[PDB]
Amino acid sequence: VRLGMMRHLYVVVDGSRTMEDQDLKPNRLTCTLKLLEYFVEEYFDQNPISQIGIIVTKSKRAEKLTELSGNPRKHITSLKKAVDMTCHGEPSLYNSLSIAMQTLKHMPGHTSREVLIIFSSLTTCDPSNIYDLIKTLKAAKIRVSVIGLSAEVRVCTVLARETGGTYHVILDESHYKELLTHHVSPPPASSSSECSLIRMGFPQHTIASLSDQDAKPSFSMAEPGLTLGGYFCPQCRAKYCELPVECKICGLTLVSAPHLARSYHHLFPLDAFQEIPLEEYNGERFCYGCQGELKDQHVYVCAVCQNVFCVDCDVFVHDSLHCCPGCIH
Amino acid sequence: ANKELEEKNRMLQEDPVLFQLYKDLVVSQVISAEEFWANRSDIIESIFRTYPAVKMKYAENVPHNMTEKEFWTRFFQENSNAAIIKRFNHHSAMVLAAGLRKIALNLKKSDRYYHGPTPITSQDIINSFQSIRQEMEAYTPKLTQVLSSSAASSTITALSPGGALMQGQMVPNDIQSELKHLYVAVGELLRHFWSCFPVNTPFLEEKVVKMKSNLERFQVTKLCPFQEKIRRQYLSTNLVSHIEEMLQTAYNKLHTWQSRRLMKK
Amino acid sequence: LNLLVIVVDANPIWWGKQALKESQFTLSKCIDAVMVLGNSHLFMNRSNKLAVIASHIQESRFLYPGSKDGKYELLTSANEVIVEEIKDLMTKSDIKGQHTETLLAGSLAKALCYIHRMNKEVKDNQEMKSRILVIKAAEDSALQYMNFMNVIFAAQKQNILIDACVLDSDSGLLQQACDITGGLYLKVPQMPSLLQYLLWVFLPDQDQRSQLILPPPVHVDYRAACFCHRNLIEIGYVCSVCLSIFCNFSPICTTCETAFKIS
Amino acid sequence: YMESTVASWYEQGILENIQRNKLLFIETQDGAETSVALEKYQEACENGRGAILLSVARGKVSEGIDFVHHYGRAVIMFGVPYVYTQSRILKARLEYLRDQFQIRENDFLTFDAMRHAAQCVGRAIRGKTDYGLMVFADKRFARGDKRGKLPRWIQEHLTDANLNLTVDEGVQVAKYFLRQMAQPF
Amino acid sequence: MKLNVDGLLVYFPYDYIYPEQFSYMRELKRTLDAKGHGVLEMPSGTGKTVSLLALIMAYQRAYPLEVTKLIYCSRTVPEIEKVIEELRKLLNFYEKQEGEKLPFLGLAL
Ligand SMILES: [Zn+2]
Ligand SMILES: [Zn+2]
Ligand SMILES: [Zn+2]
Ligand SMILES: [Zn+2]
Ligand SMILES: [Zn+2]
Repeated sequence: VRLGMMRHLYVVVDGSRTMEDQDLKPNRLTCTLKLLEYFVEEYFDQNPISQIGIIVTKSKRAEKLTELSGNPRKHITSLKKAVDMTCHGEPSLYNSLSIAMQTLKHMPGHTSREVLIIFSSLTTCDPSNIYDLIKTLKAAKIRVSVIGLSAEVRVCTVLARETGGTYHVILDESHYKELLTHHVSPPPASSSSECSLIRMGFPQHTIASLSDQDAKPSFSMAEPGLTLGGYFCPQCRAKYCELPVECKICGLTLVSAPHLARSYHHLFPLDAFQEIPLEEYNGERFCYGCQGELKDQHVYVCAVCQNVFCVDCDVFVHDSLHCCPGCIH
Repeated sequence: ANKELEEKNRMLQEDPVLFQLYKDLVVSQVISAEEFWANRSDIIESIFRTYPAVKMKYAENVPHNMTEKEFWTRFFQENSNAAIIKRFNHHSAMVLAAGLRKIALNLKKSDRYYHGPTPITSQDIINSFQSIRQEMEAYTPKLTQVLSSSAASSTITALSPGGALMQGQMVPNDIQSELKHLYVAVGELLRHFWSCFPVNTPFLEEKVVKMKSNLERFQVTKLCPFQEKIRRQYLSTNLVSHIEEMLQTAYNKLHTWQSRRLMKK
Repeated sequence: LNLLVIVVDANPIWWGKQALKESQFTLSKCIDAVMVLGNSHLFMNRSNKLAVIASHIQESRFLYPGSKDGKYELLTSANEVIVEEIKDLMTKSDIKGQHTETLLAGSLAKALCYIHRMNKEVKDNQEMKSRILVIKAAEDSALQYMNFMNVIFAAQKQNILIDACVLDSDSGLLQQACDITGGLYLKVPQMPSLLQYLLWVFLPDQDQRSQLILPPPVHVDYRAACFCHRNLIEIGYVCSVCLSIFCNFSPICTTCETAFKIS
Repeated sequence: YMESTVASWYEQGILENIQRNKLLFIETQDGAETSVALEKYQEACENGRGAILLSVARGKVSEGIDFVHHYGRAVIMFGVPYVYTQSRILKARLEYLRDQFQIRENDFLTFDAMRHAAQCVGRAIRGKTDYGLMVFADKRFARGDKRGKLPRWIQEHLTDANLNLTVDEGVQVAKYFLRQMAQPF
Repeated sequence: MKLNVDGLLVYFPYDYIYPEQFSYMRELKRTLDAKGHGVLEMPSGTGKTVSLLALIMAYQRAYPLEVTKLIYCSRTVPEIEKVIEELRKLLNFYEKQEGEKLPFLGLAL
């Protein structure tokens, strides 16, 4: 199944009054922001080439809290600042989606444009009908996958299914974590989706040539002090503090080899290991994965290496490591 | 309409950096400023959009020998019973009308990932295997064999700052702001100069603007070295050469692509 | 507390080459130095715990899950178990000429999941700061890059420090690996003096590493190359499916077979 | 009664808050206004504004209209539907039934109320297994006779635990039930 | 979907039927076999029409002399339009199953 490795995602947060209601254990808005910080960090950790943008909608107006960027810390700071937001007004799906569409219209065709609307207040007061905007969204192939809160909104249901996204409603906080963690992963590319080669640039960390001879002093490029060494660009030739980042001049993505390598496991998903409770002639008391005695009647095995893994080993392998230790051999 | 003049007045003092750089491009009289922009309550409003009757009444009763407080007062002011229901029906209808304006993947070569971009007889294995098998028939020699004082002292001397494996200035402050400002100017103009440079753009109207921008490169880099000269003749310390690399590399790209265009022709 | 894991690269081909050369350094002394390091690590504190793995071309095996000489019972048990198991593993081994490169990614994966198991079992009251003191001894294999990168990223997410201690060779992949997770990278040139390096550079834990002078990190060359002839490239043309660094613009990348549309 | 309740809510601030939360539409005897209001109500339901359609149980709109998925999601019944006890036609119709066929006047009156309520509350389950909740804001329905005369399919789903929920408890359980129905099969 | 009803075999266009549909069909067949007027209630606004129409058509095929024709009445014309749509779908399904046209006529006044 074709997957879009590079995706520009907009997490549309609503500053509606209904967010005031403390349906969850803490305030709803505070919980959403606290978990969305984790979502942002994990999304960047699972898709370095991708970038994210936050639009906060309240009082019938949508404001770009943070433009598209490759730095998780800046977005995290924006979330922490927004934690104290007043949270009064009414959202406008038309306004939020129009802002997202305006920013995403000029984005490259190859990248997957995606929107995740964390809908809280079921109402949607908009200057213009949103069914018309749905046509433009379908034309622009911008995937929109709403996540409703305490409501199965019909307009958002049709939005999601027509635009190709998925609709969900929060059963509880634990299920909210699961929903956002699921949305972290790249979505499969459908027929409407198209792939195209994208120019990429690989910089190399550089320092003073020899005892600060013919040095290359520079401060930064988006109170930066002088830097003896740092990253550079093949074309900008402008010092960059951290990678990966889009060029401020070229418009070309600067990214190192490990960042790309971080996404190969998506192309190579791990086949689920059959769960057999009984020992099944497994005379090895120690679990091969962790070399620990199997204290539970559960075993996992591959179709190639035919090794033995306990519950923790299998869960960790399929969750984070994304590869079978013994089966690597 | 003087929309450009209105926008310039709006951004004249609201945003300092934008106007600072736009003015800087003219301070030394580099180029014309045309290309700069060429290339790049609630209740009353709600009533205004809600009640067309109120809109007509406002148009006809625009303040004339009256007061806005009086106009506000005029707002709130079975026959009455049905009027309320009719009024809600009409008002909700008006609000709604105002809101209603008129692929499975397959691959042939997977080992390329197994050996990614990272770069790079028979009896020898047998000999090594047997020798290492016979190596460790004796164990636990830690008492003296593992380490010796002379080697330990050599290791400590190496770990010393002058030793092996251990190799071992913010004096200017005001110059920092000037360097930052110059870098911002370079970035601003390089943005437009590189906006369409990577793309071939084999069209007459597309190439005209790259030619104009290429000339603008000469014209801006004409004035950059004069400020460089002013800064240089202070102490001849802490050389600023990174700025030179950007200009020289832009010139190299310009000339190389000009030669390539001539070759293509 | 701290959970240390020593991933020793005991490659029979290379260590037996040393044995044939009759050099001063030997695998026996390397194992003794690693043993002393582990003993000192546990010596540091009771709560501290350690484990050992041996890396071989075929597979990797754990070397670790009275006072006859007046010795501490726990460290005596550690000495006996590691000595016996390492001798058994080295003595018994099949021969396969096709596969001779040392295996390290699988050993590191085993270490990572072992650390996860210990972190799950340990009480939540005490926080565990695990570490992996990888000790390479032979050149790495090109085909292992992908899996090794997977395990390195897993370690980064799980907050484990990969302290590399390569000797006799500088593995660019391993230095890249430890750089990502912030682990130290020391290249000891004096093998008979390896243990002094451990008791200074590696032995101190992450808690005290910041407040201590240690050798500066080595510059890491994050090179990129096209999949054709294997050479450094500064500009890569990747697609949206393969995510592969290529040579030059082509109508369709071979590893994709996609119907790229020109423009 | 609908007009009196609407007027009281208008005098108080409840009605304005309801208007803010969601659009409000009302029914009138005139068929033209009824049709226009319902036409706008459908568009409101399609859009995210939503709508609250106040109507009368005996109104021709109630019988003619059919509510489906994302239409009339939550059916609210304000008061047991009873015809005025002054219309003399029903007096003949009712006392004659008492005299012949032996039906108690109260029995037939409660039957006429329960049948009408079931008619006007049974629309949300039209078809295609579209979720929806029917809330009856009247303690009279909690009486055994009303429950017994209620249709079997609704009554069996109804339970004693939720029989006489307070307003707040009913709101909470409605929210939870909507959560459960939101997720797919 | 051919259902082996107790009385006979009855065709059905949709894939699956709930147990309440089985109960409805069996009770309706009992009433028709008794050839006596009766009353019954089914919750669903839709689905009852298709089940009733299918059972009546199958009973007509089995005992054409027993029932001359079906007179199905609905409250309003907009509603009876949906009924005629359901009947058209059922007839198309049955015609596809049989492979040919049969002397069956259905209309709305
Ligand atoms: Zn650049
Ligand atoms: Zn295990
Ligand atoms: Zn396996
Ligand atoms: Zn090439
Ligand atoms: Zn490809």
